[PDB]
Amino acid sequence: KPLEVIKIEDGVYLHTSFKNIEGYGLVDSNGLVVLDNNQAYIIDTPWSEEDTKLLLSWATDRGYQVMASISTHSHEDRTAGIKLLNSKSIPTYTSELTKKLLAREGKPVPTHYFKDDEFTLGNGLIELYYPGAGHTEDNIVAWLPKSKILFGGCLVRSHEWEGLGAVGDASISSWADSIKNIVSKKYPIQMVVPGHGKVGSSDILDHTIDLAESASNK
Amino acid sequence: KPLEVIKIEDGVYLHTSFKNIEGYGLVDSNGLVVLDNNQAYIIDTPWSEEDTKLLLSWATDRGYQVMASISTHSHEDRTAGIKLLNSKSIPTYTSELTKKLLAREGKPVPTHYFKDDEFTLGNGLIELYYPGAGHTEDNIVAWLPKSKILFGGCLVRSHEWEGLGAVGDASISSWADSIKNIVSKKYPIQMVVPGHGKVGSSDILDHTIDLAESASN
Ligand SMILES: [Zn+2]
Ligand SMILES: [Zn+2]
Ligand SMILES: [Zn+2]
Ligand SMILES: [Zn+2]
Repeated sequence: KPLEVIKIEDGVYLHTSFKNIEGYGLVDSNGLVVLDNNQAYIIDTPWSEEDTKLLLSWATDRGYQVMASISTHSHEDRTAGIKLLNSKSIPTYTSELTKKLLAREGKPVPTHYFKDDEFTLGNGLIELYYPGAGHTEDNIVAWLPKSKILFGGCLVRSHEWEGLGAVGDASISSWADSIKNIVSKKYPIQMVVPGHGKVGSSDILDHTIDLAESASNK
Repeated sequence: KPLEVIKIEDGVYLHTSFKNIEGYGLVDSNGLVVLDNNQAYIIDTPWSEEDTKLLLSWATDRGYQVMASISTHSHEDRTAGIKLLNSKSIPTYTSELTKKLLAREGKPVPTHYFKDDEFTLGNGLIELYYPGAGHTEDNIVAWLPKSKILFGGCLVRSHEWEGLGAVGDASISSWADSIKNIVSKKYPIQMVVPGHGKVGSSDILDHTIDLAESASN
């Protein structure tokens, strides 16, 4: 099934892509579009180039100018659309580490990157933070101060999951500490958006800590 | 992780391959190798070409001759290795319907196929039956008379699963009836092997009926 885009706050839209795995069935994958007047910013690409094309069309058919994307780690469900955005001369961003992981794997790289543990896209609109390793070594989160939405990406687990998911690239014994670093930011979080699953409240962070500590102890 | 092969009965081996799905994690997929002396028959290929190569090496390193594979529906977890086996001149089989679905999807096709609802491979070694639509329109099962094992493939669900799984290609309202067609064969089933998850007893058939009927509603 094709990309879905739904409004979740003023100037903030959830975009969701779908993929099938034989045996299990459909899995969903989330990113955001954030609007600033008529400027649009993409937080994580859709899971495929085709779905990325649909997202770009969503924006441009509304008269929005897509200013940039940021991807929150190197995996395909965050970065599949980087190549397409590059081809359209739309600035693409990741952390330095994410960029160099992509380069090492021979994948398309973003045209821009940031070096610090903190950075902003859209001149303050979107605050990025690297809290430490968890789902992957490079996962970052995004804080949207106006809508009070924390985009946790795949570092956070929604309530519908009772496991950490794909952990081949994970640092399980570091994961709880990394969530605690997010909590220490003292963001006035009203909503947390996971990379997979339904939007929830700040208790998603507590749930993720539980899952990480349980897995660590095994 | 790589292919795993483990003995589940004299002359019957479970092969399991793994694929990662971002968001969910590790998923497993099962097939069988069935031996007649040193002649080996593969029920469903592994989930990738690479794991299929490992399965062939497993067999030949043991001095087995791989006679044929049979795939129990068109999906990639059943058929990923057909191309490789074709390239090695190892006969590959599906039902006629499964072959035609593969062709229509532009996927590699088997070199052999059977036309009726029943077919036997080896010398009475493996009995194939098409019970009707369920997981997919083309799903078949394989019955092993000697070991009394039913390979139900992805038409049956293991007890550790709470749902039917991927139903995009399914006929949910037909699924329970199709299981009942299997039951009507009155096979003296002592073990059921699912396409995904742990091997169990014949009660896997009842469990699958329960899931199908619940979903039908
Ligand atoms: Zn990931
Ligand atoms: Zn993800
Ligand atoms: Zn299937
Ligand atoms: Zn399957």
